[PDB]
Amino acid sequence: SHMTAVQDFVVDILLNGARDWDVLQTTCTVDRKVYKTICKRGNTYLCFDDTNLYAITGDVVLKFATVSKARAYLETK
Repeated sequence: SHMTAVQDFVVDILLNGARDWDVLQTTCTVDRKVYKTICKRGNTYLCFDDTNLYAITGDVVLKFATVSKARAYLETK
């Protein structure tokens, strides 16, 4: 598994559409790394890598321990 949980999560924004977030296909740059956003709400950009998700709040990378964490983030701030 890898493109399993991450995948299925990402399309819930990508085709199916988020919560109150804009559905943005851009990639963000933080931590001297680039992360792929799915969706933007305000100053926040929810992004994923090979492993898990991160919220980038402006310049603030916030690694989730899961993919499903970012789903419950999308309804919570």
